[PDB]
Amino acid sequence: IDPNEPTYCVCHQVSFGDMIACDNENCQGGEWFHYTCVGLTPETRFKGKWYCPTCRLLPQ
Amino acid sequence: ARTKQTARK
Ligand SMILES: [Zn+2]
Ligand SMILES: [Zn+2]
Repeated sequence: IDPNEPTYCVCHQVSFGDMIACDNENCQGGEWFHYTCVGLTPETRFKGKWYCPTCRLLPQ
Repeated sequence: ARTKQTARK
């Protein structure tokens, strides 16, 4: 792991596996999320709406 | 949602 490789997700780790992007362009929760960290089944698509654990609790 | 598969397991 190169120290320059960006980290992501709730877990603050580099990219690995399947990842999903928070729909919020201004996401402050980690932008991209490893499927396992967010309860998604590996090697599946996710066609519809998805917010990360932070953005899904933000007031609208 | 946008999803991706990355090389690293
Ligand atoms: Zn993670
Ligand atoms: Zn978010």
